[PDB]
Amino acid sequence: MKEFYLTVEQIGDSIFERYIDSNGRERTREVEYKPSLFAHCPESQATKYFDIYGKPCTRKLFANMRDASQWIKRMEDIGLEALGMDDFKLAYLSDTYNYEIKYDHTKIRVANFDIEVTSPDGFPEPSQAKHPIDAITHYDSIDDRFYVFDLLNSPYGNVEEWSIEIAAKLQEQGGDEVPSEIIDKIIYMPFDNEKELLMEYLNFWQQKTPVILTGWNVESFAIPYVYNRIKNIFGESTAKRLSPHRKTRVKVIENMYGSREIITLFGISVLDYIDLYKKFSFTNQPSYSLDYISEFELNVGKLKYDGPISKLRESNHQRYISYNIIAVYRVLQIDAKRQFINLSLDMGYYAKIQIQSVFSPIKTWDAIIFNSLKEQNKVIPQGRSHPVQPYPGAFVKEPIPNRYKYVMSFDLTSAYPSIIRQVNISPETIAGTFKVAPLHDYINAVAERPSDVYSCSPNGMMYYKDRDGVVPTEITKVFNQRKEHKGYMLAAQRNGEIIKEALHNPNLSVDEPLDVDYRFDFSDEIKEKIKKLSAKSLNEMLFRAQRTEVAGMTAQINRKALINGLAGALGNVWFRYYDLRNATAITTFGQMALQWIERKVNEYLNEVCGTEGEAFVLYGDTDSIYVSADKIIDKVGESKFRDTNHWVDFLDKFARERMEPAIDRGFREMCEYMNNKQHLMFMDREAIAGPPLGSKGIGGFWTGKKRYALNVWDMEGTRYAEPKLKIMGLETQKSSTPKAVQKALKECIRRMLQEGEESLQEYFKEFEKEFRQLNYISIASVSSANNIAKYDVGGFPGPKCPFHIRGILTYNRAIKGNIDAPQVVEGEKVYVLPLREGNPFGDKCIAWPSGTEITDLIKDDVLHWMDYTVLLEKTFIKPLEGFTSAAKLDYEKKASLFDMF
DNA sequence: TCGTGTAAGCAGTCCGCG
DNA sequence: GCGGACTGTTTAC
Ligand SMILES: [Ca+2]
Ligand SMILES: [Ca+2]
Ligand SMILES: [Ca+2]
Ligand SMILES: [Ca+2]
Ligand SMILES: [Ca+2]
Repeated sequence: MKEFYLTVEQIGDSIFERYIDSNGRERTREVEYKPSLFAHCPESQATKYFDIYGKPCTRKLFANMRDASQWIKRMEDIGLEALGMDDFKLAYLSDTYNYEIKYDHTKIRVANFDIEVTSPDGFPEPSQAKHPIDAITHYDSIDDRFYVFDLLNSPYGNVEEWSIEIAAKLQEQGGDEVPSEIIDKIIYMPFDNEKELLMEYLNFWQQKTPVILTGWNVESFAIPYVYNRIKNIFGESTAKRLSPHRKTRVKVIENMYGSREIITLFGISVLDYIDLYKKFSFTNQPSYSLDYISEFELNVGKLKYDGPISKLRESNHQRYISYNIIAVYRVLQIDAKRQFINLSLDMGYYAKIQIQSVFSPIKTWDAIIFNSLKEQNKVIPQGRSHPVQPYPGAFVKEPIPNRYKYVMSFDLTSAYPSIIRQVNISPETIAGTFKVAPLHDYINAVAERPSDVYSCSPNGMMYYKDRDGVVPTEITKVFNQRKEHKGYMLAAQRNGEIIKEALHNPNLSVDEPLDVDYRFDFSDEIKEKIKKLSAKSLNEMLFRAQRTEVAGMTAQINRKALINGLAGALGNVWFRYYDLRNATAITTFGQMALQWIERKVNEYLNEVCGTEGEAFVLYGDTDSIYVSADKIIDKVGESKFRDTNHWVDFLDKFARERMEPAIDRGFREMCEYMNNKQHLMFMDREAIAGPPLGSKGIGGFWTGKKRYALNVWDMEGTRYAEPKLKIMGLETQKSSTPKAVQKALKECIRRMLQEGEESLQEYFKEFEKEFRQLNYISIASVSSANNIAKYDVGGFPGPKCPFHIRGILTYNRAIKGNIDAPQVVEGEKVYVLPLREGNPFGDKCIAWPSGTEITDLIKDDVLHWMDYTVLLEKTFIKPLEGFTSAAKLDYEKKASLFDMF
């Protein structure tokens, strides 16, 4: 095999590198890497090294890495640019793995771990680590074993060994229901005392040193607790054995208000799954507890126990230990599904960065562009300081709030990355400027043509056309990767809908699921077999199709996120290629593109409908248009359609064979007008939306910008078995809206769009009648809670105190002098409920940590003083009034003359 | 919430508006 | 009672 790195570190003048050698063995080595940096030099001087603008450079080879750094300082002191990769370990990887890395994940040690720590006096601070570590479960990816380190004796209780036989049994037999598929992979080690546990743990760690280290809040809790606990018992030298190079650094994480500390372990790549999840999942959740995310991702029941976690070990050590092991498995099950670890290795190895740098698109792209330029003996510029400056972004059209019956939407494929490619936007492709006219002149094609030589953006920038810049070139490579995976994602989704259809007529038989690749559209032979399967088989196949789809989604969307990130990075001062001329060239060209194409689509449709000045494009945002298709449908007449799917076929055909050609001609002209390098504005039909044929549903509605709902039948060529609501901005989509409210609002919207006003009124009336019975958590609002100290004035609210913060302050007074009451955590989410007049808590709201039950001390009182009227009015009726007025519709029946009978 | 960007919605506070 | 100015927050792209 080809060799590939695992981890890399600079330590003084040495690179420390852990790698897989040519026989597949893990190795470590210390290299006294002599880095090279660069300086401009005269034209008379012969060299093969040039900067990105074509000016000659001399390479300067240093005796060692500190010399290179001292040189950089001195070049600033002199006031001259010091060129080249100043992150020396990235240059080391480029020199050492000067080819496309083919990695083999089965050789990479991925460690999932979780610890337990019993604490009577509140939350155990990782920086103090004053309490014993009484459980560690550490799963190893190479051994495929869960190693359990169980403390039997501590100051807080002596306990018996955990029993794997009881762990395996059903909850209903008084067992812990530890999944049978992992029971045999458990290797359990009890310990007389903590020192022995820890020492054995460190010995194990040295034998099985993690390359990738993950878990749930391992970076903010587990890793620092273990490091500081060991440090306090045995001293620093011993705690540092968690690093395979014996180097660790207390690293302080800063934000706008406050800071915390983490322990950087040199030669380990820490990928905390909570952060993997926040970056790669594209969800915004009301809670990030493991039980909550587990429930959401896997539909696994919350892990149940009695009494506080501070008493669980002494009351039920059996369950204590089992739940520690299930906690580790849950993360592994989430990864099996989401595949973020797999995604992280792909991007990190593609870029030639430390794997943990996948969290920084700046670092990721700095490494990709560096490696790309180095292949041509080109030398990257020095990073400079820049002051943060605001700059303009996308155009969003003001919609006329209304119902809209038949809608077809279109939007640009990978808009900003395509803009970059089409225009050739790159630091080294800037050719100059031209005198700009107001944007509306370009939009309406009355402005003078910017250039007959260079490719232009309407912000005034001109770019070369003789060659692709490094940014277009590298963004294209990742875009193509993205497109591939999205194809798989969409095929699995289409395959998904075939199985749902078949499930309308499951066969009474015993059989098995077909072994197939869900990333490719099912052949006819597969379609035939499917129609003969049992519901059990079809269902297992569906689950599998959706897993394939999720796998595809992770691969495609985060590649999109990365390429969109590069466009964004051009506007971040820390980016080596920061330049508001290029960031703004992107955004401004997008504004033109959308408004230009709005004009063309309107012109085109007015022509086919024999009209003038009529607006068919009702809305658009950044790179999308929404076309009212009422008149197209009416031109054939609603009577002429067999069923819903028949008019959906007709619009699909119309979009494909009429609209997209018109759109493409419109953009081809724009390309030529802007003299761009290449036509890459591809506006594919997104959604086909409308009411069920012959129903009283309104099909869709807008309330305003970034707020609308569509009843969709076809999405990017996926024909649904059942219609599906696309909803954006509305309260059903926000993590702040109570869970039960999201659900009820969504059903109101479904009835509105599919069934009509009357259906809506029937549901409204019932929801108002019964909502008081809803579980308090299900009807609580949710908010992030920042700056709790700034508004805290003697435990009471200061001036301008946000509502949710008021709730927290109410909570804190209600639980004061209580060591085991859950504390609200600064910067994390809280549930919020309004309180009726004259309640015990002496205020109008109360808030507690989200994803949890409110402590039993005050629960009964909160339930009793809960203000259901205020709650209903703010979270449900207000939004619904918004939806309904916009749609010109009544949620309560108005009086008529028939009332007289 | 350490980690690419801007546009824009909404809830709430404070307070004007004769 | 509703809006503008402002803070805090949370999406849509
Ligand atoms: Ca735990
Ligand atoms: Ca798009
Ligand atoms: Ca069948
Ligand atoms: Ca879009
Ligand atoms: Ca598309």
